[PDB]
Amino acid sequence: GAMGSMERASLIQKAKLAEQAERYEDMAAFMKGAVEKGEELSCEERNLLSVAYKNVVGGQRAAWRVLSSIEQKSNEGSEEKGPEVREYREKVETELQGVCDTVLGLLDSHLIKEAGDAESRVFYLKMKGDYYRYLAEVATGDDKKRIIDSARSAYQEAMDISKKEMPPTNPIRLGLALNFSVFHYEIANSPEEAISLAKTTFDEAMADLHTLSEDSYKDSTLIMQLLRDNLTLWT
Amino acid sequence: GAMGSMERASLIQKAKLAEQAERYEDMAAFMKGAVEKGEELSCEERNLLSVAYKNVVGGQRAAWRVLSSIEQKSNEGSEEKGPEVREYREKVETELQGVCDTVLGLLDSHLIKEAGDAESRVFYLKMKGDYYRYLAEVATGDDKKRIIDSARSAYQEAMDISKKEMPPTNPIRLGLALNFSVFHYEIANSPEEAISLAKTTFDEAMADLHTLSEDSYKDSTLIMQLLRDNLTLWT
Amino acid sequence: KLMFKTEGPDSD
Amino acid sequence: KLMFKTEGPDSD
Ligand SMILES: [Ca+2]
Ligand SMILES: [Ca+2]
Ligand SMILES: [Mg+2]
Ligand SMILES: [Mg+2]
Repeated sequence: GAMGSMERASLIQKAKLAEQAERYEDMAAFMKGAVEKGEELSCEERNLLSVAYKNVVGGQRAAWRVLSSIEQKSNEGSEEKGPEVREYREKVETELQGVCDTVLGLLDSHLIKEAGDAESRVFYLKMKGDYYRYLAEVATGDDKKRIIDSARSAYQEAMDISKKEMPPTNPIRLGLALNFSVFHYEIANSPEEAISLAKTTFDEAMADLHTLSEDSYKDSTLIMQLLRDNLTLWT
Repeated sequence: GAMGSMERASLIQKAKLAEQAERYEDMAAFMKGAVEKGEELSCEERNLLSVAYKNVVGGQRAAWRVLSSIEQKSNEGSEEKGPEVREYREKVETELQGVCDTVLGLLDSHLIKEAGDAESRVFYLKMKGDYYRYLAEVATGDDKKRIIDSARSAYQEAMDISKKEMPPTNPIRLGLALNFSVFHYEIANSPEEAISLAKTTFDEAMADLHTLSEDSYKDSTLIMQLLRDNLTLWT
Repeated sequence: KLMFKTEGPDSD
Repeated sequence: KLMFKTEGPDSD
């Protein structure tokens, strides 16, 4: 690993600098190096890992959607333009899959198995669901069903733990429910399940806000608003 | 070259797709491949080349400025934090210099020497000035003066040709004058020269607008407004 | 494509 | 840093 010679603390420090500089590929590489040191990650470090790869894959997903839309238009009275659109869509797709495989590999070797506290285990299982979901967005072949089921299974295990071990306002639990609801709506073709999950999550969080400090209230209501935003689009 | 096996026309087509997808590193790599085919570039192709590398180096410059600012703050009652800020600033700086060297290499081998029409020659010499200017922004050593003079010399040759061969409203001529004026202000420590150049350029363009179609008028006045924006900040 | 809200950086 | 206007993509 290219980061093998750098101190763990230096990798974390540089990840934070990379974030400030909006250098998300660098940030992700630094955080991958930090994970590969073999020690568990603190809450702050988990969030650096997630922010870094979310930004990287987000740029790839947006690019893939642009190219896929052009490719679909080319297959409608449309003039033949050769293999280039498909080729370039495939190039971006392969790079996106590579990033997802990298994240899933870090989770499997060995972040999840060492994560015993609910906050860390739920966080990593949610990430596993997310990156299988991004794989599912581009999957078209004989493994699409297994990719979808891998996302579902990771989200479901995260949900089971979060309901047992975390309050309904916990921001990790809320973000998991938000993402699993989008999985249901967009990936599993289950809009009713998506709506039910988002509504129940929102309502149970609402009922628990009274227990929170001002700062926790702000954290939780921010994510609740995202649930509401989706419900408004879906109903 | 990794693009050596791809058709010139396919590289151009993919550069345009990459632009639509906001994949500017890909766009630049495709356009580098197209240049390396050895044929001259059309006006549209020159603009693809410029847009691609401008976006790449622009992200690097913005990141470098963030890191340089943090580094300068660390050298003021500031707590020692080790070599990491300097190291990461140097990493970004080296990558930025590499992109500038790549562009300058394409210009020297062999875009400039084959460019005989004013529109192409001025375009490439302006680019040469720009990328030496970006090198100058980060230069601190014994070659800074020579880097600055290389930018100046390229801009000056472009100016001489543009004044002889192009009308004062020509958008290439206007963008050259705009950038050379910023060179004077920010790089050469010559704010009066910057102001004089911007004012004369603006006024001579104003006097020639009456010769233009509606569409050319729009093209020219857009760049004139940038000259005005700078003059407003400088005076 | 219309993207629904998911957690964290809206980076796409 | 305050960046002045230069030609083309304001990409920084
Ligand atoms: Ca160590
Ligand atoms: Ca050929
Ligand atoms: Mg608990
Ligand atoms: Mg002429």
